[PDB]
Amino acid sequence: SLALSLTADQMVSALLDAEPPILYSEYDPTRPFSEASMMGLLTNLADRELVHMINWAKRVPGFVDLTLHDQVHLLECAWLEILMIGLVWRSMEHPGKLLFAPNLLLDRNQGKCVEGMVEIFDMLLATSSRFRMMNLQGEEFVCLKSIILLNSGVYTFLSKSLEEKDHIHRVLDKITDTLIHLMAKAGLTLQQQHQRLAQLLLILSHIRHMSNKGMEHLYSMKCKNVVPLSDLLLEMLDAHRLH
Amino acid sequence: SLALSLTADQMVSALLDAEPPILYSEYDPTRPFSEASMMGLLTNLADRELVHMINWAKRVPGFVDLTLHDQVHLLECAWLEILMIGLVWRSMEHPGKLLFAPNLLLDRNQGKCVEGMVEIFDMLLATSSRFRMMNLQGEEFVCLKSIILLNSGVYTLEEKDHIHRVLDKITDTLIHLMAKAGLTLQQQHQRLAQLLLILSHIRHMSNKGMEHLYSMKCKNVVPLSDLLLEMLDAHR
Amino acid sequence: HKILHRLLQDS
Amino acid sequence: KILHRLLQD
Ligand SMILES: C[C@]12CC[C@@H]3c4ccc(O)cc4CC[C@H]3[C@@H]1[C@@H](O)[C@@H](O)[C@@H]2O
Ligand SMILES: C[C@]12CC[C@@H]3c4ccc(O)cc4CC[C@H]3[C@@H]1[C@@H](O)[C@@H](O)[C@@H]2O
Ligand SMILES: [Cl-]
Repeated sequence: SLALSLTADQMVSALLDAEPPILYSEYDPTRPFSEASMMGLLTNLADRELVHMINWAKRVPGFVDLTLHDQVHLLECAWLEILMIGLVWRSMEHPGKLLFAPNLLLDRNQGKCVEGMVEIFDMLLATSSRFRMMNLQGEEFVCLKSIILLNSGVYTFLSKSLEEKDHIHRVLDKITDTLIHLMAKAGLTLQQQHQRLAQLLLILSHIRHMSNKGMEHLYSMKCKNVVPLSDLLLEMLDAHRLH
Repeated sequence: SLALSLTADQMVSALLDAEPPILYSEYDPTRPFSEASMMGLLTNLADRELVHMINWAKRVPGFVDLTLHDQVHLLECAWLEILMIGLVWRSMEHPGKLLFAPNLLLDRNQGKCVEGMVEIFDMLLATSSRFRMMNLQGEEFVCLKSIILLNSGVYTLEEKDHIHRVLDKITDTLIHLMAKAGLTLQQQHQRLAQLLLILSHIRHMSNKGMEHLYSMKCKNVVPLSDLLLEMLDAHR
Repeated sequence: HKILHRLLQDS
Repeated sequence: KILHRLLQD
């Protein structure tokens, strides 16, 4: 397994170099927003990002080591968390706003135009503010985003008893080693290293929460025929089960 | 800020001392299960447990420092996560079963009795198996449960900073336990990460369970206590 | 007058 | 399944 033999510094380089591009929305400023048109812009954007996410996942060390069935499951579990952590990262330098794309920077009042969205917008804004106060570094961000990919679906590998996916866990341990290496090299004390590692990982629980609320919100928009979803988005949504 | 003064060992003794009692189901072993009947037992149980959880929360160091308002908020956010991590812990020693109560130990098949529940049972069993795999210790368990209480609504201030100070102390305590157990530094950081990543999965299960409980409430399969309806309503 | 409010004040 | 296809390409 290549991944396992990477050094910290090599782990960081692969992840940094695998980063996807920042895409643009189809925002058209000649027109006012509706619930329907806002949902349209956001899902059109998500849909295009997914194609880049799949390519990025393939470049996360150890990911290509799994069966297609396993890769499919992980991305199905993590895709919205991953779009969200990316969004909150892009938004860090824009206190009060969410940078969905460079041409689509929205404040919570604009989020109100979609029924049930503002509550999630508020959680996203708060997460961005938390990253800003913690002074999250890009090297640390890429590590968390990979941990999300490898972790979120891991305890749903049911055979229905949990399969031992030591490979994934071995990779997750390497990313832990890398986060710690980055913090040490950043000058943090031993106690500060474990404290920060904890603060960063606890945020992932909040990102999971936001993902579950956004998935429910997206399912609601579909069941109200607010926006046509791409077949990919329909399949990713369907992976989660909502009623 | 007395919680800030506590030593690692004193934090562990405090949390161990604060552990709630293990409650019994009303279940009668001779009588067979229904869907309204299964939900009745589970929810009757949860509701009695809730009253003890509140006493426990009050003994989690730093919790009583917060406004009554913030205390209400943390418990409304965390309560189902806390019941689930307790459940998972009780079941660690019963592979393939969930020890809801000593007289109510359910196999995954017994979860098919309630519409939509088997999927959550599967996740709970997988967590139990993961704890078993890691050989999770009681001392580690009580630290994790307190982390759930204080973390699960901290993003939903002098208050904020206090909570994060306390969370850092519980982190110091976990690491203390692992170093006392003989783990290398590298192994300590790895185990800490493994444990906190599991909270992500417990958050996920709570979310799903909350939408499942709401679906039962509507279908009128089971009458819920006022307190439960209130704890359920805060999630909407 | 949430029940949870009363419970926290009373224990 | 679309994802399955995209993972091969
Ligand atoms: C799913 C979603 C539309 C797409 C949004 C998106 C698009 C692109 C992106 O990069 C990140 C995000 C993160 C948030 C995503 C929204 C959720 O908050 C739901 O409320 C809403 O239905
Ligand atoms: C909320 C719940 C009934 C009560 C259950 C319970 C009872 C007691 C307990 O200690 C822990 C748990 C954790 C699981 C709880 C169920 C969720 O999985 C939902 O599917 C279902 O509606
Ligand atoms: Cl009792």
